[PDB]
Parts: sequence; C-alpha cells; structure tokens
Amino acid sequence: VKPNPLQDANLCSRVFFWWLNPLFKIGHKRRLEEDDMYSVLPEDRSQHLGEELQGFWDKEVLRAENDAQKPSLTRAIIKCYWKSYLVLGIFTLIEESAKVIQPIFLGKIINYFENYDPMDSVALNTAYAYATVLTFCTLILAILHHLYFYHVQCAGMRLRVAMCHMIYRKALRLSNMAMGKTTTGQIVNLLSNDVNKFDQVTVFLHFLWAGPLQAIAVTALLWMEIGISCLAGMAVLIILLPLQSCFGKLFSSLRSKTATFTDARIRTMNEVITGIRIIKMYAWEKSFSNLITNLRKKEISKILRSSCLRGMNLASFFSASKIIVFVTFTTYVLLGSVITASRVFVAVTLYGAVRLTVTLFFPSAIERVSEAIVSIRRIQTFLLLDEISVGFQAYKNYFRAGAHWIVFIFLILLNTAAQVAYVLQDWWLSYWANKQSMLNTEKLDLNWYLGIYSGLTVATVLFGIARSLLVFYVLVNSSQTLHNKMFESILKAPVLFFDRNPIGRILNRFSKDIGHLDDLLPLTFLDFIQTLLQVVGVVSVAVAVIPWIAIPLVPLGIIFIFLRRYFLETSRDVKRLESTTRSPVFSHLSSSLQGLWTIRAYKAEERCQELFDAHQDLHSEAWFLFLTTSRWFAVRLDAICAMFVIIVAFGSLILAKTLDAGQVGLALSYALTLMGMFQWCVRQSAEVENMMISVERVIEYTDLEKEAPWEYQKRPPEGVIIFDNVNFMYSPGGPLVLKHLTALIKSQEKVGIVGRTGAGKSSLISALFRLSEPEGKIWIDKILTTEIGLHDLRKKMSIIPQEPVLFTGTMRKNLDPFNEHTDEELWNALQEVQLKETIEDLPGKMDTELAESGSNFSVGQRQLVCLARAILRKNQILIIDEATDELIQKKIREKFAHCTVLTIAHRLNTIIDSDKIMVLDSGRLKEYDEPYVLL
Ligand SMILES: Nc1ncnc2c1ncn2[C@@H]1O[C@@H]2COP(=O)(O)O[C@H]2[C@H]1O
Repeated sequence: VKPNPLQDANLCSRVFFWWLNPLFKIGHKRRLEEDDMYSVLPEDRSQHLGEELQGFWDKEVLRAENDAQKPSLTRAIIKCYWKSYLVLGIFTLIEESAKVIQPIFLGKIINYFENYDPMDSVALNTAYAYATVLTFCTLILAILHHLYFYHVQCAGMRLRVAMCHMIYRKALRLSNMAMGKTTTGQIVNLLSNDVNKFDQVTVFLHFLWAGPLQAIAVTALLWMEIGISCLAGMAVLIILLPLQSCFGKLFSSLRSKTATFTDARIRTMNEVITGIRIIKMYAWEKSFSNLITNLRKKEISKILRSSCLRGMNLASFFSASKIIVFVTFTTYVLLGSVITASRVFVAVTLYGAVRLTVTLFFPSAIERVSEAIVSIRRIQTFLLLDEISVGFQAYKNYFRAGAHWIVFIFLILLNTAAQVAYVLQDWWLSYWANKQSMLNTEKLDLNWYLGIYSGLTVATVLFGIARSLLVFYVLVNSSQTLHNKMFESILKAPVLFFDRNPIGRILNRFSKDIGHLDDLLPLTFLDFIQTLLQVVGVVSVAVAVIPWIAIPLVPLGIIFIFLRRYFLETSRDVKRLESTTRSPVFSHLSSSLQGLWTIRAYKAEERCQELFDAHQDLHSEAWFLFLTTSRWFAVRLDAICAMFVIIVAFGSLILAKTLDAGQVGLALSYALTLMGMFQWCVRQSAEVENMMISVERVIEYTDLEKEAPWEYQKRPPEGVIIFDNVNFMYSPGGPLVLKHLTALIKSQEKVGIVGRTGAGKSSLISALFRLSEPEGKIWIDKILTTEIGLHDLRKKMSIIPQEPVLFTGTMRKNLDPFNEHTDEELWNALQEVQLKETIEDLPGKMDTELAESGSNFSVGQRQLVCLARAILRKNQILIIDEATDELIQKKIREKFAHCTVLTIAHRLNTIIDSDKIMVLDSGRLKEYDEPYVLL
C-alpha cells in the first residue's frame, strides 16, 4: 500500500514539515490524480474512532437511565477527549504569555538610548542580552505554533468521523413507524451540514478563558506605566461591541428584503428562457425587457445601502487604533505629566495586541459554541428513536466598465493619503518626545502640539471613509453595466443558440455569477488593497531609518515570488480530490437508505459498514494532505517575517551612535506587526483570483451571434406567397431535409397537407418566419421576405401553436400586453371563445392573475386562450398546427373570414371536403387542384 512519511520521521522535520518536499517535485510536472496521496495512520480509522465513543455513550446512557435523570451526550465526549485539550492548554497558555513580554523588553532597549554614553561597554552587553530575549518569543510565535495548530485541527476530524459511523449504525436499525417520521433529507442533512461544524470549534474553544486574562494583564501592566489614563482607552474599546451589534441587526433586514426582489427576477428570467420560440414569434420582447429592468433597478437601489454599511464598518476597523491613543495621551498630558518615548510605544503595542484579537475572536467563539451545542442536541434526539424487535485582459475589462480613468486616478491619489497620515501621526509623537529631552522651566506650549495631533487624527478617518465609499460605488457600477449588455445580447440570439445549451446552465449563470459580482467581490478587493498598503508603510518606515536595510530586501522579495508559484502548482489539485472523494460517500449513503428491506432479508450488514469506512478513508487522506500543505507554507513565510525583525533590531543596536530613541522606537513598534498582515494579504488574493472566474465567464457573453435587425431603412406600405427552388437548412453545414420548396398558394385558397413522422413536415413554418435565413427568395404581395425587418414580417402573421402557453399575469396582459384595445372589445373577443363564465365568477373578472405555472387550467382552455389570442389579433394569414376538438374545429371554420388557412395535422381525416390538398415526400411534393384526382 501507500506508506506515509509522517511516521519514520525524526524530530526537527515535523516542525518544518521536511517530510513533504518530494510530493511537490512530483506534483510540479505530473498532475497527481489519485495514487500519489498517502494513507492515514492506524489510529485515524472510522472503525477505531466509532467504537470507543459508542462504548462511552452506552455507559453514560446506562448510568443516566439507572437513575431518575435525563441522559446527555456532551458528557461522553469529554470522557474521551479531555487529556488532549488538557495538554494543548499548556501550549496555548505558554503562547498567550509570550505576547505580553515583548513590550516589556522593547522598553528596555529605548532606555539605553535615553541614557547613552559612548565610553561605556558594560551597559551594552545587557542591551544585547535584552535583544536576544526578544527573538526567542518571535521564534516561538512563528515556528512552534503551526504544529500545535495542525494538532488542534486534527482533534476535530476525529469527532466528525466518530459521529457519522454511529449515526449510520443507528440508521441501519430504524423501524417502520420510526422511519416514517424522518426521511432521507434529514438523515443526509445530519451529515452534510451538522457534523461539519465540529472542525472549527476546537480552534475557537480556548479564547473563552484566554481573552479576559489577557485584557486584565494588559490593563495591569498599563497602570504601572502611565496610570489612571489607561481607563480612557479601555472605555472606547468596549463601546464598539454595542455599536457594532445594532448595525448588523439593521443590515440583516436590508439583505432579507432585497432577497425578495432578487427571487422574482430570477423566476421571470427562468420562465422567459423556456418559450423563446413563442415570444420571438409573437414579438413580445419589450414587455419582459421592462419587467426585468424595474426589478434590477430596485435590487441595485437596495444593494447600495448595504454595501455602504459594509464599507463604513471596514473604515471603522481601519482607524480605531488612533482614537484610543489620542484620547489616553491627551488626558495623560493634560493631567500634568511629561511625555517620553519609553512609555508611548509600549502602550501602542499593548493596545494593538489586545484590542484586535479580543474584539475580533471573542464574539465568534460564542456563535461557534452555540451552533455546535444545537447540532449536538439534534444528534442526541436522533440517537434515541426506537429500534426493531484569467489575465490582465479580464481585469482591464472589469475595471474600465465602472468609470472614466480620471476617477481611477483620483482613487489612486486618494488611497495614498490615508497611510501617510497613519504614519505621520506617530512620527509627530516621536518628534515631540525628542524635543522634550533637549530642555534644561522652558515649558512647551500644548496648543500647537495638540492641534496638529488632532488634525492628523481627523484626516485619517475622513480619507478612510471616502476611499471605501468610492471603491464600492465604482465596483458596483461595473455589474450594473455588465448585466444590461448580457440581457440585451441574449435576447437577440437565434434559436440555434438555445437548442444546444440547456436552461439550467444559463439560469445558474445569471443567478450565481451576478450574485458573486454584487455581493462579495468589492469587499474582498477593498480588504486586500488595505492590507497591501499596510505593509509598504512598514517597509518604508524601516528603510527611511537604517537605509542599509534595502540590500537584504531584494533577495527576500525574489524568493517569495517564486515560492508562491512552486506551491500553487500543487495546491490547485487537492481541492479537486477533496470534492471527488466527498461526493461518492454522499451518493452511496443516499442510495443505500432506500434499498434497506433486502439488506434485512439476509443477515448481512457488516459489508456495507466496511464499504462506508473505505469510502470515508479517502476523504480522510485528502483532508490530511490539505492541512499539511496549508501548513507547509506558513513556516517558510514566517521565517522571513522574523528574519526581518532580527535584522532591524541588531542593526539598530550596531548603529547606536547616529540615531535617537524615538526613531528606533517607531521602527521597532511596526516590525512587530508584519506577520499577521502579510498572512492576511496573501490569503485574500486566493479568494479574489478564485471568484474572478465568474467575471471571466460572464464576459464570454455580450458578443455572440446576431440575427438580422428588426427594422430596415425602407418601411413597408391577400397573402399570395410565391416560392421557388429555394432550399432550407438548420445549420450552415448540417443535413438537408427540404429541397426546392416550389409551390404557389395564392388568394385565400384553403391549403391542406398530408405527411408522415420525421419526413420533414414541420420545417416550412421555420422558413416562413425566417427563424434561420435560408438560400433563395420568396415573393409575397409585391415584396420579398429578406428585404424587410424581422418584426415587420413576424407581426403580419398568426400561428396556432401546438403546445399552449400562458404567462404569469392577468387575462388582460397575457392577451394584450400592448395597450391598444378597450375593455368592451376584449369582452367581445372573449364572447365567441366559448369561455366567459369562469372569468366573471372571480372578483376582478379579468385581473386576478394566476400562479403555479398556469396549472389552474388544462390543455383545453389553454388552447382556447390561444384561439382567443389569434381571434383578437385579426390577421390575414394563418398557420394552424395541432397534434374541445369539435369546439375549435367548428369555431375556426366559422369565425375566420376565409383568409388563407394553412392547416398541418397528422390525422388526414381532419380534412373535410377542402379546397386544395398536398402530400409529403422526403423533401418534395406531389399535388394538384384537389385530392379527388388520385384518391
Ligand atoms: N477578520 C479576520 N479574521 C482572521 N484573521 C484576521 C482578520 N483580520 C485580520 N486578521 C489577521 O489574522 C491574524 C491572525 O493572528 P493575529 O491575531 O496574530 O493577527 C491577525 C491579523 O493579522
């Protein structure tokens, strides 16, 4: 079989995942299909994880039902997986304690510059020691975290695999009465949506007790540095949760109410795509055009506000680290204290460390735990039932449809004004600090130094809001513009384009792709741009001090550019395996629950369990590879992110004779913030490039085949049509079914027809309506058919379709979408349709629209509706093709004023002493005056 190198692996290779390099060399130029992914360990099999849990659950239910109590399943889970988390808590504690020690030893290097003496070498070795203690913490947070992460991630798949085994073992025991309650849907949902929530709980289970401790420690450390002023920064940090919950509650409403306007549009588009052969023939396009335009306009108007709310939230997240500092330090200065550089950046780091993680990870954990407990309760109640006895081109085409390039220039110039202020706000504080120390009581005026600080605080927020708003608007206008082109292009396509593409594909397109364009793209773009600009500022601040740091930057910048590729070229193949191995288990389960009686007939159910386990092991292998490959890259990245910090610190120390304390503090406080932002920036690009495929495939339309125009230059002013040796063909080079369509049907001669099945009887109607322009010409009452627009031709003809169709609407719009008749004229139209009793029995009697795809009626009255359409139209030429009968027969024989009927039917006896009759050959005709000659 396939041995996996996870075992047979020394230490120092599991920290860096050195056992995973060969695979890449193989996936670099071969596209591994299925036989190159290793098998799982012997302690991660379903048959091994689903037995101990079953035993513990049996023991627990026994101990519970023994007494007058209620049994629980959340106790049997902790009886098995308690040592694992007990051991992981040691490391999560060791890790949460290293983020509080960095700022303590950061403030000890700056104090060496505040108290500096060249002729002193005993006070410098202590500085080197302090700096050496500051690197082990980075190496702990950067290298030893990923093994722990992989383990805490693997701790969830075990539970997810243990639950499904017992769920299936139970489902194979349901009785007749018990299975009549729950059907296939719920049983497959228990595995497709519920168990899939245990993978994220273990990641967000340690914050519940690690957030408060961190906050308390941080505030206690702050008290010893500045004093009571610290409170002024912890108040602004708690108001954010109340101020952000309400706006989310408000946003959900907007979303819910726009979903309604979306669904109706989708339904209208669906019912429009099915029946094009009738709309294109009756000339009823503008109605649906307007019906879609109105709904799209409403949807956009409702989406703008939600997008604006999201942009405001992002801006708030961008500039919340400035208000806290501003408030706390203006208070600290007004109370009467003096400002130094060893107290400022320490507090900056403490804040930046606590606020983000706590306010962004404490709320999510609660939702995760709640959902997990709900799913556990569902599973518990279920387990108790009874039992038996791309490219730059796409980006350029997606951006230039939003606004003129001057707007893009303004946007580029507006995004590089927020970061400048973000950095200048701290440079000003370092400048103040350095100006304080050069005094001898020669006090500093606070008006100037405080007003400039306030102004630099205000500009940041203003620009950060403006940027987000403009970006969102520009990226929504692009979808607004593309959807139109899409619709007004697919509406003018031939019928052949629809005979090769099923409705499902086009509907899925119109729904999913536009949803992605309108919902997610702008937010991801904005977050990616923001996090990208947040890194260039760090690097530029680190270069403007110690200019020599530009030399070791060009190599670390070239390595990454390659590494990423060397990774993706095998990472774009694991998702395919995951999906292809996850679908068959669900298929097998769904098809296995129905054929159950035979499985019970023969006492053989041990094989199906083994087959299920074998099906699940493949997905287990794929998940293992996914986790390992995701962790193989972060270590390589963090190595560089930490080498940068080491270089900065030791270079600052080696050059302690040409720079001051404020500058080194500013450079160091930013270098301790690069890892997470770089990770997020590299993570967002994946999603961006993944969802840009929707944009790539949407633009595939907007340029397709296009039939002749609807209106030519020269307008037109008994239907005597004359034919010739013309020939007709569906495709330009397909087979041929009609040859030399030669015949003449002059003034109101009631033509007939007689034909067989498949010998080309339903083709001339497609040529008369020029659904596919054939070779040759056909004269009609002094004018041709190709020298006239499509609408000027398809409007002067009436057809009785074989399959009746009624659209969602009233009996007034479905029979007269264009307002040109009066009400009494419609009543007279429906006077001779033999159907006027049903209408009046309803409230409006003509305006009570119907639903359920017209299921309220049947073929009979629907064909009556079609005949009513034909009558109300009052045209000269008429083409009837049918394949109640007495009603239609007699009434059409009576009403129509003997105007050039063309009847087509499969029953020859439908003719009763007609005027002129024909037969069908395989493409030609055998006819003369009347059939009595031969017959
Ligand atoms: N909404 C978010 N979800 C996850 N990670 C984020 C988010 N926003 C920013 N990040 C980054 O992800 C990092 C995860 O670890 P840190 O808390 O050290 O710092 C975090 C940020 O750099």
